[PDB]
Amino acid sequence: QKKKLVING
Amino acid sequence: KPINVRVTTMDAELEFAIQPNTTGKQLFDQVVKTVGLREVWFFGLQYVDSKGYSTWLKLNKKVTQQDVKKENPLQFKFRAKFFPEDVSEELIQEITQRLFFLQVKEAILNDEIYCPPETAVLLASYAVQAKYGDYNKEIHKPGYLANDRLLPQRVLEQHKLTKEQWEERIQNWHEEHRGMLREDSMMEYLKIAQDLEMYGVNYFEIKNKKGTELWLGVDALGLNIYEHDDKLTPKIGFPWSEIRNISFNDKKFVIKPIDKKAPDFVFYAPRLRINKRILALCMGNHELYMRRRKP
Repeated sequence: QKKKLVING
Repeated sequence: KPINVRVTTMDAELEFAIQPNTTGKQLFDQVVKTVGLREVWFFGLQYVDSKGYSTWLKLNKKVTQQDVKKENPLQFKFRAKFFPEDVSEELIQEITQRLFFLQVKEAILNDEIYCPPETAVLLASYAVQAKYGDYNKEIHKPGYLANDRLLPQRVLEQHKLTKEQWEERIQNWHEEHRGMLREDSMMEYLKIAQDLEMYGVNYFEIKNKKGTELWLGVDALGLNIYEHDDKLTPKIGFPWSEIRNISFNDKKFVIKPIDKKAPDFVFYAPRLRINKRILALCMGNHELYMRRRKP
């Protein structure tokens, strides 16, 4: 599977 | 047609019956309502699936739609999934302090969290004060701790003292805590335990691009990479503030640093189930991290 998680920016 | 379920906290056994379309959140809410827990953001429900794998219950999905081991009643463990950056400023309720105290003490006693012998004695000291209250020479006569498990096995094995001798050291500290309230004793235990290197860290076996075996640590403050034979001191740290984003592709795990110079960091997990678990702990931990700031 593909999953992303934004923490900052 | 009701569905019977049993939920066990560190010191209680709860019996509920849910409907077919009950969500994890609804079950969860019934649990915290029953024990009067208001500091709910740290907790979750653990269950075992048909394949015998421990899993956290998804609160947004129906209970019946999560492959919980078939049985009557269904079995769940209510436990803290997340840890406060500091117990002092986050755990106000006695129920909450008690649940963390018991869960952490269990992990320390099972050698889950490494603890120096000296610290194990001090920790045991607060647990005794919490359990027995003030030391009373008239009632707490020598041997009063003979039936209590107070130190982790590792500590007992590295130092060949007899149980009587360990108890003697524990008692001396116990006497010094007179006047300390049960709840305050539990918090002192936690203040000490929370400074242990392995406290509040979720470790996962991983490998880097060179196939080297390492451990991925996920905690309240971000992620850390540990060498396979040393889970105390990080090889490298990835505080939330240094992390741009985090993503995973099946077994691949990537950490894009905010920094311009620093390149990305790739790590490989054995199973997709592991990466999903990691991402979930990363999401939950970061979320609570930000609530401590803005929300």
